[PDB]
Amino acid sequence: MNIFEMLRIDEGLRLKIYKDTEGYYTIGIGHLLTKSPSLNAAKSELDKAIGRNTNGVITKDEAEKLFNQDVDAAVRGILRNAKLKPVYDSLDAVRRAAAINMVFQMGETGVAGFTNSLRMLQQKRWDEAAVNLAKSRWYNQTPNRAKRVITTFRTGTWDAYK
Ligand SMILES: [Cl-]
Ligand SMILES: [Cl-]
Repeated sequence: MNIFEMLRIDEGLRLKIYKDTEGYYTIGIGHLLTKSPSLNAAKSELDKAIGRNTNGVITKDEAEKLFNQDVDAAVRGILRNAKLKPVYDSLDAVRRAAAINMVFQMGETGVAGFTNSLRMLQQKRWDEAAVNLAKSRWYNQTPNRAKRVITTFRTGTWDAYK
């Protein structure tokens, strides 16, 4: 198991524009296109992202390409963030994948606001962090996925994904 397979399981793969859990225009493996209500604004962003006139549909390769870029950007966002980096550096390889997952889903700002959980992870207080992480809108909105990520932080294994 690795970050890619992990996210592929949490996000699915869709080759036609769709709405995400929050109602936003998305395509591929969790690639947010726009928060605007316009399918056209979404269509425009899509073409801009792929480099061609797609009519709202992409191929699997295109999807994977977006995915590769998004994982990369996620990692780099963590590494550039003064609040995230230190926590991330302190973690083991499995837990790091859980961190990437959160950022991929909620953005670096989003994560950055979990100050208390962050401190707990950094101190390696696993059960405590797990409990604190659950007290969040994130958990309440996407509980099954949240549970998976949280278990990963708690145990340090890929058991939730097996
Ligand atoms: Cl893009
Ligand atoms: Cl869920």
